[PDB]
Amino acid sequence: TRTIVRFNRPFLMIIVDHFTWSIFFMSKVTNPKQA
Amino acid sequence: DRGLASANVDFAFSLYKQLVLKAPDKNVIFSPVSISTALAFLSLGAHNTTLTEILKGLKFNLTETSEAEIHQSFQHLLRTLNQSSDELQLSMGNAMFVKEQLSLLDRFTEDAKRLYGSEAFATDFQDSAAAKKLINDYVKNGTRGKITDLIKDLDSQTMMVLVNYIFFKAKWEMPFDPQDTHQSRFYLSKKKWVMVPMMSLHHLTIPYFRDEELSCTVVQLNYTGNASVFFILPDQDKMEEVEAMLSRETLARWGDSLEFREIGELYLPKFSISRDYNLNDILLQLGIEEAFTSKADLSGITGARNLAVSQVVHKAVLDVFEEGTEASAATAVKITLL
Ligand SMILES: C[C@]12C[C@H](O)[C@H]3[C@@H](CCC4=CC(=O)CC[C@@]43C)[C@@H]1CC[C@@H]2C(=O)CO
Repeated sequence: TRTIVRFNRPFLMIIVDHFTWSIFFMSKVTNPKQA
Repeated sequence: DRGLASANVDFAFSLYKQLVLKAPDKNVIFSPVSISTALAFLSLGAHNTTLTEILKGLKFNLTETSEAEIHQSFQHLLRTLNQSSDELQLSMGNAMFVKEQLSLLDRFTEDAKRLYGSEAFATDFQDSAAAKKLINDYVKNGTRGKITDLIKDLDSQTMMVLVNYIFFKAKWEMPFDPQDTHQSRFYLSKKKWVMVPMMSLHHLTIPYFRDEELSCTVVQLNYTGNASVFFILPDQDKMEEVEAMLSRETLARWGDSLEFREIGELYLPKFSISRDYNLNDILLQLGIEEAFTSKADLSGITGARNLAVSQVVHKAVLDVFEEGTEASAATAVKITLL
């Protein structure tokens, strides 16, 4: 059975540039609707 | 630029860990490259211990590189990020807002323009509301309206503000079909959840790594152009473990361990988050101290030890949706007389 990847709990995001290897943004999403 | 990427990524994860310490359960969003560039710009005017502390805090090895090499590396980074592209919208700018009567070294303003692309805009900080609006308007313009209130408080006795912004707008290489977006649970904890629009993709071949050391799943999604994003999904109650192990070494291991896998289904929320920060405490924790005290040495700005940092602030926004991602951030360094 194929792998399911389900981002329905807190997760991290690291936006990267392959050319310069910069990290443009880093994020932790603990609540997408957090006040 | 491997030496710049190594320092900048070390700095990114050191910042992340301190940001989480301050508010452990909150969302986090920030731009490490914006903060690094703004503090490198500040270091152009720094001398002696003030300068050493900034460059060390940015995670450069000062036994192996020079200030000159570092500034040239940020000049090259800025030129590369601002290059024309049809695929991705990416922009980074620097500016300095300065009281007209403050005497600046010609070498400083010339170097600020040449290396950091910064003009020097005469600003009347005694008209505080107007100075605040001017700086916020500069940031609003650079971020296409996405960062609106970088400057909240602004001391009427401010002498200078250094500003960096970054704007990023990208399309997914494999965009989500909005017809497949459905309201679904997002678990805040094991027994509490909210409903969010959950986008999905089916039978998607992407780089994938199940990290059994840290109990998390890593996937890489590409944007059109040279940018991509690592998404890391800790197992339930493993977020703290993953955070504790974040490092350049860990990121390198993840990147080295990805293999292509045809995922049955990928579910990702559509969302927008924002955060703003006063970075003084974290920068002091990273050893950047003298710039904030009455021992500050910013004499490369003016020729005299007559300036000190009051605050470093950062704001960042992240929007993830079916077509792609929009993210922006800005950093300001507020400077007073000494
Ligand atoms: C992970 C990547 C390779 C490598 O691992 C990079 C990372 C960016 C940060 C970083 C900087 C370094 O000085 C050590 C390697 C490393 C941590 C890069 C971002 C995209 C790139 C790739 O995805 C190559 O496909």
